Amino acid sequence: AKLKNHTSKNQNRKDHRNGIKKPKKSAYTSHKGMCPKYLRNLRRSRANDPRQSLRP
Amino acid sequence: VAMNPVDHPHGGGNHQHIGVSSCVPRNAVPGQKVGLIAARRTGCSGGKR
Amino acid sequence: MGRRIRVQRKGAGSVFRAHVARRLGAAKLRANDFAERTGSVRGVVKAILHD
Amino acid sequence: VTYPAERRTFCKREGKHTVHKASLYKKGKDSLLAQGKRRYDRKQRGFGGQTKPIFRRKAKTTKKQVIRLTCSSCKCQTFQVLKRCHRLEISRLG
RNA sequence: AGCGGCCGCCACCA
RNA sequence: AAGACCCUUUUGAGCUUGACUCCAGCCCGGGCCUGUGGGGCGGGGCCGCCCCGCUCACCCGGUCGCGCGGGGACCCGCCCGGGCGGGGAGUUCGGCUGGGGCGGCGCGCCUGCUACACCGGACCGCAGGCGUCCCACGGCGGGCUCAGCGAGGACCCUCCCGCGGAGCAGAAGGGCACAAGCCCGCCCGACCCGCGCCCCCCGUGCCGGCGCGGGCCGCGAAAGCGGGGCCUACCGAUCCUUCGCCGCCCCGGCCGCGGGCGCGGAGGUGGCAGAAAAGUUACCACAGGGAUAACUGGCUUGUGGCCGCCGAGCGCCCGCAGCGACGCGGCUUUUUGAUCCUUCGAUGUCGGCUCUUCCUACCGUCCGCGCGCACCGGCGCGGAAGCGUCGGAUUGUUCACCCGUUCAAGGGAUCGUGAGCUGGGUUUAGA
RNA sequence: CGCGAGGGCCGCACCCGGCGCUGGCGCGACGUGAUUUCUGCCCAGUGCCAGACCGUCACCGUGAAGCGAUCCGCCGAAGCCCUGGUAAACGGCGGGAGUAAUGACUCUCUUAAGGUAGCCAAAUGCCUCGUCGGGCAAUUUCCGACGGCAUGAAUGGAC
RNA sequence: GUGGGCCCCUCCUGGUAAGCAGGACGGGCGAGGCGGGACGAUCCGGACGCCGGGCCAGGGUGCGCCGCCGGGGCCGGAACGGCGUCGGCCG
RNA sequence: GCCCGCCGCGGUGCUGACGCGCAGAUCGCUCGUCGGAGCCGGGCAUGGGGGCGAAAGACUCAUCGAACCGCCUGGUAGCUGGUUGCCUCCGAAAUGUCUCCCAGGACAGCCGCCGCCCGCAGUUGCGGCCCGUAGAGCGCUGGCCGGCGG
RNA sequence: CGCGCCGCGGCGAGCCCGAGGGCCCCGCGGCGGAGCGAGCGCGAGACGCCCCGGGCCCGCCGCGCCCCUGCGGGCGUGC
Ligand SMILES: [K+]
Ligand SMILES: [K+]
Ligand SMILES: [K+]
Ligand SMILES: [K+]
Ligand SMILES: [K+]
Ligand SMILES: [K+]
Ligand SMILES: [K+]
Ligand SMILES: [K+]
Ligand SMILES: [K+]
Ligand SMILES: [K+]
Ligand SMILES: [K+]
Ligand SMILES: [K+]
Ligand SMILES: [K+]
Ligand SMILES: [K+]
Ligand SMILES: [K+]
Ligand SMILES: [K+]
Ligand SMILES: [K+]
Ligand SMILES: [K+]
Ligand SMILES: [K+]
Ligand SMILES: [K+]
Ligand SMILES: [K+]
Ligand SMILES: [K+]
Ligand SMILES: [K+]
Ligand SMILES: [K+]
Ligand SMILES: [K+]
Ligand SMILES: [K+]
Ligand SMILES: [K+]
Ligand SMILES: [K+]
Ligand SMILES: [K+]
Ligand SMILES: [K+]
Ligand SMILES: [K+]
Ligand SMILES: [K+]
Ligand SMILES: [K+]
Ligand SMILES: [K+]
Ligand SMILES: [K+]
Ligand SMILES: [K+]
Ligand SMILES: [K+]
Ligand SMILES: [K+]
Ligand SMILES: [K+]
Ligand SMILES: [K+]
Ligand SMILES: [K+]
Ligand SMILES: [K+]
Ligand SMILES: [K+]
Ligand SMILES: [K+]
Ligand SMILES: [K+]
Ligand SMILES: [K+]
Ligand SMILES: [K+]
Ligand SMILES: [K+]
Ligand SMILES: [K+]
Ligand SMILES: [K+]
Ligand SMILES: [K+]
Ligand SMILES: [K+]
Ligand SMILES: [K+]
Ligand SMILES: [K+]
Ligand SMILES: [K+]
Ligand SMILES: [K+]
Ligand SMILES: [K+]
Ligand SMILES: [K+]
Ligand SMILES: [K+]
Ligand SMILES: [K+]
Ligand SMILES: [K+]
Ligand SMILES: [K+]
Ligand SMILES: [K+]
Ligand SMILES: [K+]
Ligand SMILES: [K+]
Ligand SMILES: [K+]
Ligand SMILES: [K+]
Ligand SMILES: [K+]
Ligand SMILES: [K+]
Ligand SMILES: [K+]
Ligand SMILES: [K+]
Ligand SMILES: [K+]
Ligand SMILES: [K+]
Ligand SMILES: [K+]
Ligand SMILES: [Mg+2]
Ligand SMILES: [Mg+2]
Ligand SMILES: [Mg+2]
Ligand SMILES: [Mg+2]
Ligand SMILES: [Mg+2]
Ligand SMILES: [Mg+2]
Ligand SMILES: [Mg+2]
Ligand SMILES: [Mg+2]
Ligand SMILES: [Mg+2]
Ligand SMILES: [Mg+2]
Ligand SMILES: [Mg+2]
Ligand SMILES: [Mg+2]
Ligand SMILES: [Mg+2]
Ligand SMILES: [Mg+2]
Ligand SMILES: [Mg+2]
Ligand SMILES: [Mg+2]
Ligand SMILES: [Mg+2]
Ligand SMILES: [Mg+2]
Ligand SMILES: [Mg+2]
Ligand SMILES: [Mg+2]
Ligand SMILES: [Mg+2]
Ligand SMILES: [Mg+2]
Ligand SMILES: [Mg+2]
Ligand SMILES: [Mg+2]
Ligand SMILES: [Mg+2]
Ligand SMILES: [Mg+2]
Ligand SMILES: [Mg+2]
Ligand SMILES: [Mg+2]
Repeated sequence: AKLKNHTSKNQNRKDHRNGIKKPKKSAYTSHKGMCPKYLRNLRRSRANDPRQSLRP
Repeated sequence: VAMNPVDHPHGGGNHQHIGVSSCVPRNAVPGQKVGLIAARRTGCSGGKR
Repeated sequence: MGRRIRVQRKGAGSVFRAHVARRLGAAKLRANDFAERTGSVRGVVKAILHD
Repeated sequence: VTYPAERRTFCKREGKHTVHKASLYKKGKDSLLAQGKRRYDRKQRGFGGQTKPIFRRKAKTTKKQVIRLTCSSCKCQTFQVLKRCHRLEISRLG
């Protein structure tokens, strides 16, 4: 009629069993959420740099 | 009232009793038209003519 | 929700038909015809019977 | 509960703030030629009773009133939804 | 929501 | 004998009705069937009703068609429309839960505590709150300082000190002084277009919040600030309906109506990730369940029952012959609860009768001591379980209550004992 | 209680049937249950019924508009609504305070009406093994009395 | 596949309490052979292929039943009582 | 529709016998009724949501709170039972969220296998920020015994 | 029988015993090759061993500026 409600008894062991993972190396440098005005200026400067540009 | 409810609309109950009024209307369907059919009045009182 | 009640079963007939065996017949006046329609006709009482 | 008779706010048709007059929005009457109504009628033809559900278990004692704001200069309509409330009236000053 | 004058009668796909 | 009691299953059935959704049947109206004439009323400038002759349709009688009738353009029948309609049909009748039900609502949210100083952490745990209220009780700028204590003033005014002891809509916690409070002035950022993040979290949705790019504005000398009301709660998918921008389509063409589509709001699901839904069964069921009650047993001992410690008092005097308040410490499982471990493909479920054995917390008898023990008769204690503890009236009774006698303790053994009985009670189907 | 045959109640898919070889001293539907003595109050609720067309309430029909589909008006049968009747229809039938140990008397709140005549710890009384009398040596049983958890008048009361 | 868990040690909540009910880090049984705790799923050691030798953990060493001697002392349960015996502290 | 009482028709008590029966309802003794709403035989009629019922939900061929026969039908079951050779290598969960969910599922976690590619840690030390529990205490919010001095 | 993923065989900007017709011979669709947009419709080169990320191009939604055949073309900016 009544069963158990809650435990976290085995959960820290399950959490450790494969090691604690780390997020990908490129999420630290994702542009997402940065200022768009800064991102615009970045694109202009590289686009007009003759050593950095990739225009054909 | 001496019957079971399957046999008659007056049947059943822990005391023998009809349960609702036994004046039924004129346009009741067959199976319903038991008791006193379309009675102008009821009871036993004197003084008619 | 029920069965058919007693008044509903009487219309079909069967065991609820009239007991007519050994009845004398249907009781009627004499049929109106020319002679009664224009005059009078005579009869004689032959029997008085229980039906 | 009390709403100004008149308000100055943005208009899209002109692209700048103008003066608008308030009124109360109300749902219009149902057409007989809307497609869902046509489908409902065709499904309800014949024997078999009710073919769609009928909502019973009702809880809210309040709807969200919406104000129509009609632009004075050009007659562009805009709507403002208000928080739930029990009584509402618009002021009367034009 | 619909007629009439708190009331009648009527109506009902999120 | 795959419990029939009890519970669960999105398994039934009989019965009921103000459950939900309907069907026969009956009542009512127009139309067709359906002729041939005469009249009255009203309206609009031909139309709608109403009435009453005739016989020839249609219908009813009598007669062996033996020397005859009655109704009548109405009734029936048919089509469509409205009402009555458990007589009948199909189906439904939430969940959590120290068994279910009555009750309650941690079923969607919020504060403090439980919670053991990152985060997280249960209960029908504790103390409570939410479904609202405000064009100002909102935005901005300026000025001001609150609650009060003390001291003064004819029968509210003034000074002085004043860390907030006031106020800031409503629970609680947090926050705030040339302010976030109060007063004055002007206002409507309680706007438009397009993105991202936080909380909850499966890193899905929903409420709520935060950070931006671009329009258009408000207040301010200006720097600034502003997408409501200081912060933590105050709310809602698909399909359908309704409304508003700018357009696109209707597929052989074009035009006008109309219909549809892309974007956004509103109408609501509180059982709040959102079926459209009333009872009864003592006539009964099906699949299962010891995941779960009713009876033995087990743990516990509040309640019941029994035993100690202390010594205010009682006892003519005299705390302890006999007693012993206010307190405190234990034992037992012969009461009743609390719980749900074993048993639902079944452990026969009250008492009495019959018969046997056991315990001692000893009522009479035995052996010792004590007395408020002269005798008699009573009372208190230690050892002691051999023998004894009975006959009847009323009650199914265990119990109790009375009468009588050689004067009459208390218990256990599956609440000993139904292939030993009996069947009074309880405990199916009749009434 | 209903019905005078062009009817009523019932059967029945349709055509056609039963009561009926019948006619109110009849046929059909219900309740109570020999005799004797009786059968009180309530039409507010629910049910049934008849008398008027106020509101509401169909299709058909008809007016105005329109390119048309269609939109809007008018018209208005039965039913409900309104006005009454009916309890041997279903059913229902009282509180507080005093006042000569009681309470004939009174004041008051209140209902549609406030349980009459009767009967009773009853096969109906919880408390309850009620109180008193009879009977017994002794009686939770029995009989006679007294007066209501929740007695009572064709739910038929009492004998 | 699983989404009925349970127990121990420490830390807690309701309850007179419970082999009662509800939570927390770590470990165990579940799904862990062997020896020991007389006897027990979980305690004390130790966690496992088939054998021969050696060393020994936990517990123990009168006989059942594998294994011992030496030395120094003494001789289930509450409040409350004891001039039983051996040892102390304060006067 | 009187009384005693035989055959007949019925079925009270013994809660008798039997209860692996003589028997899927029988036997013994006792008992109700016996001129009548009495008992018996044949023919005929009424058919399943129907009949028939002096009414017990009774009876309708050992079947009745809805007969029997064949088919739809190997009806559906989140529920109970069972599910057949060997060795080797690995090896769990009994938890979170949603669900007419609570004896069932979906997503996540935990595990197996198949791969593909080129520093790390369930630890200590050193350095920097964070927490409000045990203890302590009465300044804050509350509670609480008393004694001096004016 | 249908859906997903993995392995292996043949051929590869291609691929393929439909049905049918003369274990052999001939044999259409279809799928792939371009996407995005409700739809009118418009329509991809710029980089790279491989993988991941950056940049830029195409469509849908919005907006500067110039023009030819014009609510049409070109060139740009933004999520
Ligand atoms: K009845
Ligand atoms: K029924
Ligand atoms: K029937
Ligand atoms: K029937
Ligand atoms: K019927
Ligand atoms: K019948
Ligand atoms: K539409
Ligand atoms: K229908
Ligand atoms: K079973
Ligand atoms: K069962
Ligand atoms: K059962
Ligand atoms: K149960
Ligand atoms: K059951
Ligand atoms: K089932
Ligand atoms: K069911
Ligand atoms: K049944
Ligand atoms: K049923
Ligand atoms: K049944
Ligand atoms: K009905
Ligand atoms: K049902
Ligand atoms: K997650
Ligand atoms: K929120
Ligand atoms: K912005
Ligand atoms: K919606
Ligand atoms: K849907
Ligand atoms: K919409
Ligand atoms: K079963
Ligand atoms: K179960
Ligand atoms: K179990
Ligand atoms: K168990
Ligand atoms: K105990
Ligand atoms: K149990
Ligand atoms: K038990
Ligand atoms: K059982
Ligand atoms: K047994
Ligand atoms: K057993
Ligand atoms: K003795
Ligand atoms: K009557
Ligand atoms: K009679
Ligand atoms: K007399
Ligand atoms: K009488
Ligand atoms: K009345
Ligand atoms: K009346
Ligand atoms: K009435
Ligand atoms: K009386
Ligand atoms: K008596
Ligand atoms: K009465
Ligand atoms: K308790
Ligand atoms: K293991
Ligand atoms: K293990
Ligand atoms: K000592
Ligand atoms: K005889
Ligand atoms: K009998
Ligand atoms: K015998
Ligand atoms: K027999
Ligand atoms: K006789
Ligand atoms: K018949
Ligand atoms: K038959
Ligand atoms: K049947
Ligand atoms: K059948
Ligand atoms: K068959
Ligand atoms: K068949
Ligand atoms: K079947
Ligand atoms: K099932
Ligand atoms: K099942
Ligand atoms: K089986
Ligand atoms: K839910
Ligand atoms: K359900
Ligand atoms: K679940
Ligand atoms: K289930
Ligand atoms: K699964
Ligand atoms: K303090
Ligand atoms: K092929
Ligand atoms: K588009
Ligand atoms: Mg991991
Ligand atoms: Mg009966
Ligand atoms: Mg009935
Ligand atoms: Mg404008
Ligand atoms: Mg069974
Ligand atoms: Mg379920
Ligand atoms: Mg059912
Ligand atoms: Mg439940
Ligand atoms: Mg804010
Ligand atoms: Mg009974
Ligand atoms: Mg159990
Ligand atoms: Mg005790
Ligand atoms: Mg259990
Ligand atoms: Mg047995
Ligand atoms: Mg036995
Ligand atoms: Mg027996
Ligand atoms: Mg009677
Ligand atoms: Mg009575
Ligand atoms: Mg336990
Ligand atoms: Mg052993
Ligand atoms: Mg030895
Ligand atoms: Mg006789
Ligand atoms: Mg006789
Ligand atoms: Mg099968
Ligand atoms: Mg089957
Ligand atoms: Mg391994
Ligand atoms: Mg679990
Ligand atoms: Mg739901």
